[PDB]
Amino acid sequence: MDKNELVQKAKLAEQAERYDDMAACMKSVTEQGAELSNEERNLLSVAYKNVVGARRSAWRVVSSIEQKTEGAAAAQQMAREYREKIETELRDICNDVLSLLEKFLIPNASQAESKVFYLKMKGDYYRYLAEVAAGDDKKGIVDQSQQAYQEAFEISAAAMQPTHPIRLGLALNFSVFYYEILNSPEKACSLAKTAFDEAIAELDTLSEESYKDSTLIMQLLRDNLTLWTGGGGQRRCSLA
Amino acid sequence: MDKNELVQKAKLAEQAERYDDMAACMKSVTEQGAELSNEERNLLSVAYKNVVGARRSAWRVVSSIEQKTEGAAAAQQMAREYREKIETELRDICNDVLSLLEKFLIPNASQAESKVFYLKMKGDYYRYLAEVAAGDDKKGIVDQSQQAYQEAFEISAAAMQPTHPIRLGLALNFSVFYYEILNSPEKACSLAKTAFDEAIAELDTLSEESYKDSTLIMQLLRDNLTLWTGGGGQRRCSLAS
Repeated sequence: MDKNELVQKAKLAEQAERYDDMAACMKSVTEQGAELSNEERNLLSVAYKNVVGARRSAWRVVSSIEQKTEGAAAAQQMAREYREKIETELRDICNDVLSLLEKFLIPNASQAESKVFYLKMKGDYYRYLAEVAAGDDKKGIVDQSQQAYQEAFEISAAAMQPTHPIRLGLALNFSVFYYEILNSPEKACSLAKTAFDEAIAELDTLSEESYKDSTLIMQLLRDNLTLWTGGGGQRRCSLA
Repeated sequence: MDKNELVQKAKLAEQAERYDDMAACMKSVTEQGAELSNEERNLLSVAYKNVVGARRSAWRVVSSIEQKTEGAAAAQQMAREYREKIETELRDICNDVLSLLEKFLIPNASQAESKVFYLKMKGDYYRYLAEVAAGDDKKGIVDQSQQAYQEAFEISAAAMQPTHPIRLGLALNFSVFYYEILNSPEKACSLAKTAFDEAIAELDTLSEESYKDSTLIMQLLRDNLTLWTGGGGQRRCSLAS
């Protein structure tokens, strides 16, 4: 009922790996209308990442079974209808988060850091709707994702150092969006490479608080770059 | 809706890792009242293992937090009430399985193999109720677990070879019951060691079909035995240590 009780209940849930409970608690906290702390916004984000993630995983498994069925009309319709059921759940979860973002989180965000966090998150949840959208719907959904990420990118680039984990994490997810939603390998690689290179150039700007997150996201950016540029498998390096 | 459809739905759910769906489908199959195939009984078992397992995990985490807060009345009540909520879910899942076992699976089992499987499973689900039972009902719950395992043990010892994976898996779980529920490490070790040694003495009774299952369960029995009798040695063994 009280904000701190709901937060303590959310952290309990998180320990128990009961992400529905964790999400329901943090949704209630968000709905009380006060600006979330860093800790609370992280709890919300982790909870819904897990809730939506379970459906995304399931969706890819069942979608793949649907396709790798030629010849069984009955088997294929069953896979199809289960995919559609999972898709409905996925859409409902995304719409819950996107509505929290629109009504509470984005309007109340008093700092550039938190505005970027939430705009990134809006980009993410429209990207998840984009992963399962067809047809005319899809282009509208894709455009919402891109505009959210783009606004995040611009605020971030003006307010935040290149090693800031939120700026780096935005670059990672926006690059993935270019690669797999807009089907642009070269734009995805330019975005990820630029973010990696700018951060490498200023590792003294790291603090103790965020260096682990920043360097971890940097590694993920470079991994994607390797995957997308067909790199790797060269002869091992000794010092050249 | 048809049995084969429900089974195909269960396998889909399994692939999606949607164990509630998988369990719902296999519960419906069980309720049609015909004897389950080996495949169907495995699907049922895997589904409910996952459904109950999520609560078991959660229950141990939250129960531990409840104890490791001897100070904080507010924190205590919240952990306690959350433990209780998880416990209620756990009990309802156990009661669902135990009812299917009592009403359909045990009575219809026409082979010793399947009778042992289900009596073991009844042993297991009463054991999971025993893990969370406090006070006056606990002794009754513990005794139901033990009688189920014991009847399984006797049928198994009469009808199945010592290398049969179901006989081995029963010995594994019944030894755990002795160790953890009856706090009887000596009996738990004796049961596990006997089952291991009896299988070693009749390795010709392995079939090509399930030797991989048998030898893996043998390894698990000996791992428990090592854990319970105070860990691995220092000092690597060469031949004739």
